[PDB]
Amino acid sequence: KGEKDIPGLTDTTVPRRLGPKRASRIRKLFNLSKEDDVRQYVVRKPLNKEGKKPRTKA
RNA sequence: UACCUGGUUGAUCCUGCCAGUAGCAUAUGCUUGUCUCAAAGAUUAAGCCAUGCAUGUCUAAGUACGCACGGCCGGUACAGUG
Repeated sequence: KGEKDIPGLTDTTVPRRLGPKRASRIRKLFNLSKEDDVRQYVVRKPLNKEGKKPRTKA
């Protein structure tokens, strides 16, 4: 990147969906030791659609 | 059912072939009411091919973060069907 902002590209940011799934890749992104529960730090997709209940998928 | 019969001469006896006769298989003609099985683009061109179909596959048990549905309970790693 230079110094300006191109309006079609740079100013937005994407939610990079689908976090890590293998239990070693969780600890590489969150820096857990052995005694930390990996399932404490799992990413949950904030799922939402009209006409339906708010659901959360992991 | 281990079979013969007409044809050479004025007449005869033979050699001998032609012709008939009976199946069986391919075609074909004329005809064809019922009923049971049944072959069927081999022969000529292993010639040429429109179109469509003829090879796919998930259990409890390889991989599910598709809400595509719905379901507890909403900090519940993953309910489930898929």
